[PDB]
Amino acid sequence: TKSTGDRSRVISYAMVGTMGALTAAGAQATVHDFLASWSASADVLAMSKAEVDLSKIPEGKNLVVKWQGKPVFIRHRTPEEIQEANSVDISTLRDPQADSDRVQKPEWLVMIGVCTHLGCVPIGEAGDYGGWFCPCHGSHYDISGRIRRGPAPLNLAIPAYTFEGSKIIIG
Amino acid sequence: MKPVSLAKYIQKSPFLTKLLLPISNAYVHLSGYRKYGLRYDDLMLEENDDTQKALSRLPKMESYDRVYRIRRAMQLSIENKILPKSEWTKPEEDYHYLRPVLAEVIAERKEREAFDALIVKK
Amino acid sequence: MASSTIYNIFFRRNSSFYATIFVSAFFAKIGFDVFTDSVWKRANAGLTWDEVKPRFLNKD
Amino acid sequence: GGAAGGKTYLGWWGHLGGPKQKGIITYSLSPFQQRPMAGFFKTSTQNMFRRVMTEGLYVAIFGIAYYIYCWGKERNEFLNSKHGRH
Amino acid sequence: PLEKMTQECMDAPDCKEVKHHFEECTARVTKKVEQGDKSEDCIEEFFHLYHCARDCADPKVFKVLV
Amino acid sequence: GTPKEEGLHFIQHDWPQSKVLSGFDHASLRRGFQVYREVCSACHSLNLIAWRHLVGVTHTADEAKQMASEVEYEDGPDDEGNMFKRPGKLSDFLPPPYPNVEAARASNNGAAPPDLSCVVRGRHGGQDYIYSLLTGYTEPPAGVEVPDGMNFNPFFPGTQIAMARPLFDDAVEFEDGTPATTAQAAKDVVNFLHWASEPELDIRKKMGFQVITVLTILTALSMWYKRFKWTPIKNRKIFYQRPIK
Amino acid sequence: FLPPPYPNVEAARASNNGAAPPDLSCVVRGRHGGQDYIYSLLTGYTEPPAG
Amino acid sequence: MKILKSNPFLALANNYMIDAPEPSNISYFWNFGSLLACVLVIQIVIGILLACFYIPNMDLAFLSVERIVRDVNYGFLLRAFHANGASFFFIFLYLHIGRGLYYGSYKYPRTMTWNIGVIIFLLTIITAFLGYCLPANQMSFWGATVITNLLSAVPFIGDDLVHLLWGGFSVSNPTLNRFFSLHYLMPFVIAALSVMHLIALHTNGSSNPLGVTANMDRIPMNPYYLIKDLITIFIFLIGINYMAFYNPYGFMEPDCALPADPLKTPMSIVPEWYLLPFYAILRAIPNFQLGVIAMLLSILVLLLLPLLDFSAIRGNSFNPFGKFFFWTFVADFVILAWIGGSHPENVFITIGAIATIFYFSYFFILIPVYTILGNTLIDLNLSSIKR
Amino acid sequence: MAFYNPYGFMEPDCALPADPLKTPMSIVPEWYLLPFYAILRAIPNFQLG
Amino acid sequence: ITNLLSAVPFIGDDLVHLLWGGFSVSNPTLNRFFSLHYLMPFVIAALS
Amino acid sequence: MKILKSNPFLALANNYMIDAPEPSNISYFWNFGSLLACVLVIQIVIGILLACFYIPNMDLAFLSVERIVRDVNYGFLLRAFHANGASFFFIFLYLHI
Ligand SMILES: CCCCCCCCCCCCCCCC(=O)OC[C@H](COP(=O)([O-])OCC[N+](C)(C)C)OC(=O)CCCCCCCCCCCCCCC
Ligand SMILES: CCCCCCCCCCCCCCCC(=O)OC[C@H](COP(=O)([O-])OCC[N+](C)(C)C)OC(=O)CCCCCCCCCCCCCCC
Ligand SMILES: CCCCCCCCCCCCCCCC(=O)OC[C@H](COP(=O)(O)OCCN)OC(=O)CCCCCCCCCCCCCCC
Ligand code: HEM
Ligand code: HEM
Ligand code: HEM
Ligand code: HEM
Ligand code: FES
Repeated sequence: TKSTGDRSRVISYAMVGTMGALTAAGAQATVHDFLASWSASADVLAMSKAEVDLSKIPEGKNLVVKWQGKPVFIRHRTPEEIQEANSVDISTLRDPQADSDRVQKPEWLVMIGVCTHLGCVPIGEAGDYGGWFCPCHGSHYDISGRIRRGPAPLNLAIPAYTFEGSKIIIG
Repeated sequence: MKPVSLAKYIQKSPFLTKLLLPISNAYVHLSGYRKYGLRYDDLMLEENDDTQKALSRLPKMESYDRVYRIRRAMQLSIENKILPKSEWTKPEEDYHYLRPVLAEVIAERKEREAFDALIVKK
Repeated sequence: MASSTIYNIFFRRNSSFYATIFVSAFFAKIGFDVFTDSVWKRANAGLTWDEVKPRFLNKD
Repeated sequence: GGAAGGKTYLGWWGHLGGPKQKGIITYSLSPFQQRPMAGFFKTSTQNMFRRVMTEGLYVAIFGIAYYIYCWGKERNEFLNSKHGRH
Repeated sequence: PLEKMTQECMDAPDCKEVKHHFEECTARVTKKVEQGDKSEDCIEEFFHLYHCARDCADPKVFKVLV
Repeated sequence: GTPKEEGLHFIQHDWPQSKVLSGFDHASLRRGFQVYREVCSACHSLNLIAWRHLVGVTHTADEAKQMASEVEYEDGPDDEGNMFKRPGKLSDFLPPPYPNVEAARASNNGAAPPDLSCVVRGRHGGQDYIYSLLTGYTEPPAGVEVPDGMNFNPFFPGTQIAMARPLFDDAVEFEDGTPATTAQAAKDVVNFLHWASEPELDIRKKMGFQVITVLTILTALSMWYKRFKWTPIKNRKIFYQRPIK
Repeated sequence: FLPPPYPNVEAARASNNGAAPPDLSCVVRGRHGGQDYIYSLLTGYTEPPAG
Repeated sequence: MKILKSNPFLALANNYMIDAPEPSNISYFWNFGSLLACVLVIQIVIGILLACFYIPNMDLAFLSVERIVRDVNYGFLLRAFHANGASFFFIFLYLHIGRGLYYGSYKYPRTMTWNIGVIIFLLTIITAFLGYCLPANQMSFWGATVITNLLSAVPFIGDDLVHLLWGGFSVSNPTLNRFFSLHYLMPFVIAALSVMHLIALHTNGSSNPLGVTANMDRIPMNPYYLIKDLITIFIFLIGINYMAFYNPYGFMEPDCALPADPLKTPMSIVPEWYLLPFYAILRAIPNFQLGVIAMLLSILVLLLLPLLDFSAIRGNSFNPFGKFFFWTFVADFVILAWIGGSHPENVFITIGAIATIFYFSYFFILIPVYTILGNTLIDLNLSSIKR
Repeated sequence: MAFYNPYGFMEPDCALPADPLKTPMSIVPEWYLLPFYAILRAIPNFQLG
Repeated sequence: ITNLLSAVPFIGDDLVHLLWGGFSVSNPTLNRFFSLHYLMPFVIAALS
Repeated sequence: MKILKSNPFLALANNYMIDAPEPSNISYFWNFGSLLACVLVIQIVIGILLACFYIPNMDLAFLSVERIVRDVNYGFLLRAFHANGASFFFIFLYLHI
């Protein structure tokens, strides 16, 4: 060693430590990149979203669009349906939900349009309560979208849509 | 089975021996086990009963010298070097220190290889 | 001081050794990322989409 | 414990199956005292030079293989031409 | 751009012998096909001459195609 | 066999993607995409490149969406069955020009225009062969003839290709104002096709450099440590004291 | 295969109000009772009771 | 007694990886087994990952592979690593076989290890074919059609076996389903046979370049040979990463990026490069049954080696004739591969026939003759030295 | 069991194609995992279950 | 059953999406399940 | 020495199947380990064949199973045997536990 002790030991341990540090740095990237292939691919991501242009639906009209296989209706409620929908007592519903918090904008009502009882396509602008009506099992959904009578257990589902000007993105 | 070298057949004719001596000298120089100091008889395989028995009938000094030779050869082969030109195995020390014992053991084994096959011709 | 303190702190117990290894790896990843990003950016001069945007986009 | 196995040639430490040794002395040094990469370039260069000199011709004469490759390729290309079908 | 340079190296002094061979062929083949025979062509000589011309022309015009 | 039935060897070029550290020249990519759309999309098909594959490479999101909104696609059943049409979206593939192989064969004599998604990687020569093919339509030599509908191209195997000369002078007007000739357009479209073959070149070449550097450093350190640890064996001394009886 | 009366499920839904005639290939094995349930359903149409 | 020598599983690990006597002068050519194990592990993991995105059918396999390439997150790494590792596997296998052949490791007491290795080689060759036939490109379709038709050479039940393997009358959905199902199973059998390989080897230990007994000098494997293999591992990694990140389709022919058209016959129907010499041997013989017989024998002849070496020495370190003839055979093997790769033209037929003749002569005529000659020359010179 | 009653261990709601809108009356796993499902539904809380 | 992974405090509701390979039970889920079901019995045999 | 006690593979087989000291009064409830092993072997062998006709895709998985059941030669045997063996595995597992 041509020198004193306690010096080559430090050098060798430093080389080993650099070895280990670089090996761990490589292994982390290897594992993360080779396991990230299990996440959502581009093809699946491209189908995730859905766009609806609300400018083509005037007040008191319905547009049916597709979103992940579940149709979702939009309705531009006039202040009338807004005010009777807010008038109903929450606790009197079969499934108690309000309406002020049920829609981000009270002039726009967007719900997932499948029968909550056995998964059928209801007909809108009908029923005893003036909303969506399911002739598959003879049940009626109110104008606000909730269930009033019939074999449907719970209310209609609400999508996680976001508003951007005149275009709404569903997803 | 076993090596079938036919040098005995060649040695019957002195013409062939005289012709082939330089070729044999060149071949033994080319094989190059002397560069490690080994004898030719250290390279034969020892994994059967005959050789393992023969190695137990060697004089003690011969066994110790063989052990030293093999250890030195291995230590040389570890670091990829050879002995200098003055320590190479001379032809005088390259004799057969294992062939007679192995031949005796093989003869004893062959001796028994006959009584079992014995038949009565009547 | 000298080289004894370095051994005493880092390479004395196994636990400190492993902790130093892991922290050094964590910082070395970022260092190599920065170095390769700089090298790649200086390698491609004038032939990237963000560089060539003002030759196509603005004249619409 | 388990069973008496067959006849092998390794054993383990202590009973390695080798011959009886006598009068052998071995020295060494601690790896933390010796300087690594000492006598490396000289020894490696000498060993490589010796290896090239001695086992060189056993490999060099890959020599006729390249020539037969080149001749075969050239002749095959020549025979697939206008003057090769005459 | 490329066709012009190809035509220049078609007659530049670096492919003169292959150009001469191509001309000799074309003369012979035109005469033979005029007589009536239809069993000879020199796509091979055209191949050689075209490769020479392209070797000349392509790199010296690919550096301007920006 | 005979070179007439094998095709003349292609011409070697130099491209930005050939360098060890360089990637892609994106202006040439946009020019090649324009040339393909306006001269090639009539007969060939590229049904493996989506509209979303272009945003960030040769177009932005708004430009890609506006371009894709022009074309029309079929959009499944609705209510009482039926098959309606819809404007294009940002997740649809490029529209093929022909419905099936039979229609494509019928339209262009009896030849089927091959799909161009992976034609650069599927040809012996790469970009060079395609570029030499597009700019190799010469007058037939002496002694050879061409049947009706067949064209002469030495680079094509057999020197007979059933594709009339696709590119001509000033066929397209590039946005940047480059003088569009046959050679420049051919080079740009070859670059675009090569991008379409392997669209991940930039990222792959970027990570390869860092991986190689780290591996080199680790290899050097490993060699040094191996040299260090094996010292007490490579430097032994053996002495034989002869056992005198 | 035997011809399906409708080209897709949506046409079937449109024709028969809002219902959807289930496929009969594997219905017997997929109902709680099988043959007995199917036969009883076929032969069990009666006028409703009062109320 | 320490824990590592007491607990069963830890003792199993220790007896094979930590405490195991080894020859003290084994060169760098003894590391290829660890490289083979690492490559096999990489292949198993990568194949398991790739099986989560592949649909085995005629009309969906190629599209699934393309979707893997350009849509799945980091799919290009997966596919390139699988292909390049499968290519490197045969390189390391050939190097392992060459190491075993040069130093005469087939001799006793390691014959069982040699036979197990030969069986593993055959299994690996079979596994490679099914693996490459999956993407259903042009060469995969046509090469599978050509190769699976070789089963008709057996007398009796000739075309019946071909129909049973095809699951129909031509390469279609069922045969791809069969091939995908079988390609998953074979690597596990290969791993089990590798475990058997190691357990058969461990009973007697490794050899050394010198060729003499190594019982006098031994060192444990734990500190020394666990660090001599790291260099080879890192070198292999640096070799494979360059291919995966700068030339992924390196060993890959141009005709392997097109859909399988069953109407256009390609100009050349060739398998992957690592199977080329056996294809050349098969194509050399004009007869049909003789062709498949010779192709099988070209790999089955490695079992006849132990009873063909009449040499008192064990290896080629001290065998002047062996060193020459080994490299001659290697050159002949390379020539065979080159001939098999190219077209079956005029002169190439003669060259391939001559190369095949030499390949089958080397194993059957040259070895005994030169071993006997070396033994005779050495014995004569030693006998004629005292007088 | 395989020659005289193959679907004898099988619930009747398994001979129908999966309709992602048809909600079944009862959602249960196979019989050999039933006790753990019973244990899971007992606890009113979610994570505790 | 797959929704039970949401009980994890921090990375909950993300492991579920990673396992699903999307937003609901679709083609990638079936592919992954087939591959894992093929793989696991050999591990079980080794454990036995 | 006997060959079964000498060859390493035959020694491994012998030490676990041929000559293994066992208690002399174990009842019939100690017979379920072999049953479990045989059931597992049957499951693996049958599943290898079952994987030869299955297409792993949500849109096309049920029709593949139906084709296995009613179109392949003796496919119903394969399907029923796989399902019923998977069921019997848990019965024998519970008995073992
Ligand atoms: C399944 C879990 C994997 C397994 C993940 C964990 C296992 C790591 C794999 C390598 C294991 C190497 C074991 C070597 C024996 C050992 O543990 O000793 C610790 C050595 C230093 O030991 P030393 O040389 O004797 O000095 C110590 C001096 N004292 C403190 C005692 C006074 O210090 C070291 O050995 C540091 C080695 C590098 C540690 C950094 C992590 C890098 C490995 C993880 C990332 C790569 C994973 C690759 C997997 C193929
Ligand atoms: C996550 C992947 C890696 C996960 C971690 C991977 C590494 C796991 C530990 C390494 C492998 C297990 C150790 C094997 C050797 C061993 O048994 O050491 C135990 C020693 C005593 O062993 P001994 O030297 O033989 O002395 C006892 C001899 N008597 C007195 C009994 C006769 O007793 C001791 O002093 C230490 C006992 C510790 C036993 C293991 C505890 C489990 C590890 C806890 C986590 C450690 C921190 C991990 C940080 C990364
Ligand atoms: C657990 C077992 C495997 C791990 C241990 C293997 C040994 C690793 C040794 C060091 C090699 C990597 C050093 C470079 C690190 C780096 O820089 O990678 C950088 C790149 C990504 O860069 P980025 O996205 O972070 O850029 C950030 C942008 N700003 O990653 C990669 O190229 C992928 C990893 C490839 C490395 C080859 C690994 C070969 C092992 C077999 C394949 C894996 C088997 C399956 C594993 C589940
Ligand atoms: C020694 C082991 C193995 C070898 C030699 C091997 C070899 C190959 C080869 C050569 C290919 C062709 C790839 C291409 O041409 O692009 C391939 C493809 C494939 N292999 Fe393997 N493989 C092995 C292990 C495995 C394992 C264990 C699995 C599954 C668990 C697997 C699954 C696949 C799949 C799904 C493909 C098709 C994907 C593709 O071709 O891109 N392989 N294999
Ligand atoms: C996956 C495949 C393989 C694995 C995992 C494997 C494993 C190993 C390992 C680690 C060694 C020790 C290194 C050595 O001695 O060279 C070894 C030795 C050996 N292998 Fe392999 N091997 C494989 C393939 C083969 C093949 C294909 C053959 C022969 C055709 C073979 C024949 C041998 C022989 C004869 C030895 C003993 C060499 C000696 O002791 O000198 N192996 N095997
Ligand atoms: C699943 C839960 C399991 C548990 C808790 C378990 C535990 C045990 C225990 C404690 C014993 C020793 C009993 C005694 O000596 O009195 C035993 C024996 C045995 N086990 Fe298991 N084991 C299980 C599964 C398996 C499996 C899956 C296999 C084979 C595939 C297996 C094969 C065996 C065998 C062959 C024996 C010895 C013979 C016998 O007891 O029948 N066991 N097991
Ligand atoms: C190599 C081993 C195995 C393979 C390749 C395999 C493969 C398969 C395949 C392809 C299916 C689909 C059945 C269909 O399409 O109709 C299936 C179903 C099934 N497997 Fe396996 N399996 C294996 C082992 C096992 C094991 C060890 C178990 C349980 C311990 C098991 C339990 C089941 C069950 C419960 C089903 C569903 C039953 C049904 O489809 O009716 N399998 N398996
Ligand atoms: S969908 Fe069931 S009654 Fe409305």
